[PDB]
Amino acid sequence: MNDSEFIQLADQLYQKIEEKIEESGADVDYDQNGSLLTLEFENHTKLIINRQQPLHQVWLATLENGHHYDYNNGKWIDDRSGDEFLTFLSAAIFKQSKETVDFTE
Repeated sequence: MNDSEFIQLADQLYQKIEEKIEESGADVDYDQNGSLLTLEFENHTKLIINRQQPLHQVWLATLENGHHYDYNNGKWIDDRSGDEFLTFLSAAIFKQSKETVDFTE
């Protein structure tokens, strides 16, 4: 994977996250600022998503931890736990805010 390709895949991810939020109807605000995609819930908690181009990784900050993902199996996979990004993101949105956004189906 080169930088251009990483950008294509990360763009697809960011737009998928945005579209799935709009589609779910959920009360999740999103804003992109440079490489950062911030999700805010009405309880004023947040999730912070970042792209790290030289590493070809996408990162996610929950309330507790940072998570780093590589593109494998046509998905983004946590480099320490193996958890898949979109599955994990849905769980985090529910675990921090109790609303449901399915990013996968």
